[PDB]
Amino acid sequence: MARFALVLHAHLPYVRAHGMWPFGEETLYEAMAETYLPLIRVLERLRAEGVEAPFTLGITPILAEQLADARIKEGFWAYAKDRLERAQGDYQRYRGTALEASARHQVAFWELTLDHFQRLSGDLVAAFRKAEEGGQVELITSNATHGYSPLLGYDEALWAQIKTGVSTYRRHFAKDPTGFWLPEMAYRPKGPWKPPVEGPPEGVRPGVDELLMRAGIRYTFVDAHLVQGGEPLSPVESQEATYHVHELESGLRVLARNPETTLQVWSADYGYPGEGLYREFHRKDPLSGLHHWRVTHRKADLAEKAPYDPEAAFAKTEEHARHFVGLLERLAGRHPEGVILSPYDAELFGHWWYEGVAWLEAVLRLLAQNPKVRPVTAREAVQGPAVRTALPEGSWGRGGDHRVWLNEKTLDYWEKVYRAEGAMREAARRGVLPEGVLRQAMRELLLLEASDWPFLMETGQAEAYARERYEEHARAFFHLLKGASPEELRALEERDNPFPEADPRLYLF
Repeated sequence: MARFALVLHAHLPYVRAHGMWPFGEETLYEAMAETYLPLIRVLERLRAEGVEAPFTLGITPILAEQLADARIKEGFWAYAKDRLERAQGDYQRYRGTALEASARHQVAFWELTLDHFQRLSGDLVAAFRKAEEGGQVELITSNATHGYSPLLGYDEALWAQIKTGVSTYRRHFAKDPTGFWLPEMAYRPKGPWKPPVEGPPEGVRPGVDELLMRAGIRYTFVDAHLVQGGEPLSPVESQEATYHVHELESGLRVLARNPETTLQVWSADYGYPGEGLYREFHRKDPLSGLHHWRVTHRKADLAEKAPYDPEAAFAKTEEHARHFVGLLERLAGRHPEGVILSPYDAELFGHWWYEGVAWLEAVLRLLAQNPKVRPVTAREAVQGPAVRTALPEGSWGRGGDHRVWLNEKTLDYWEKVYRAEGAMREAARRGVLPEGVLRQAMRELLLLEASDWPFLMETGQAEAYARERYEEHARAFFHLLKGASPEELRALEERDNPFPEADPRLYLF
């Protein structure tokens, strides 16, 4: 019986109080409305209808901290209300036109969004907790602020990232996490280590999995090429190694990403999202900002996008659900006792691929009654026979290594990260600065360590923004240690408020 472990990793860097658009609080509001709330509704249905098709969901600590924030909750409420009004306005403008059906859908969507958000008391974290409680999903944690594990300069800093993540998970769910999502699936085994830039001490460092083990984590995930060598997914076939559960020397277990299921969904040439009926991500209404057009054709110009047909688009998800399950059955036939790990960035479903969440639900419903492929949580997925394996260093990023986050444009970044991590450690040992100052400084360090900054600069999704973002957290960090006034500290505490119980002791041992 082949095991299918669907793993969704929900994440977004800290945008609370740092602007709204392009990349700001609105980015978080969109995800809540298009990905998280719809996902919660799927979970509620499956529980209500007794459908047994569990999967795994990761919510990075920094994301959960924002979702549970009063300002974000109120901000989302205003966002949704405003969107509903924009939808109602579009329905009157487009009534009787080719965009009517799409306009009606928008109204219905936002009405449901406001009503659902209101019925959950605007607390998404609580709903996910409820779903896990029902057994419909397993929740896993990650690095506090999604720091790039392999490159953090100090073991105590990586420890702080990991431990703060476990603590946040406990705080929000009143349970301990056994599963852990490695940001960018970036891994580094035990062994000699030399800093990429000046700062950190060069010497033997424990493997990332060793710290995870010490933190109570029992399993994580890595990209396919870490267990089967060869080319990364930057055609990459799935060797038998990728279908086995792997146990490291530390005792930690790892599953490897299945290439086929990843490409079948993400591919720009044949991924499901490219289907012509699906809603076009890149075309927004000049006046309302809403999406009323469909992909139509992958090559098609924006001006050539045809009107969006909501009904036809969502109906199409059933077809792709069957197709996907067909692929799972072939993979299963090839490895009847293997484990198929299909890990994705959660925002892919709902935000990038609008109909993607309905697709997920369709897939789970089909898998609940599938004799060849059994949907399981990560914990169940890692049980049974395992291959003793040693993992080389790498990630699931372009090139299968660290080039995306470590490069020409990000040298200054890691430079400041290393300096800051060392200072944090020292400040923690000295213990002379006020408790509050140490906690906020720690917060600034964590925010600075977000891999999202170097990522957004290399990709070009928001280079100037990301650059200013890390420079400011760095600036705030050293200013706090060098000496800031009580009111300057409070302004930073209010602006950057994640981790109310951040523990500076973590930088010691």
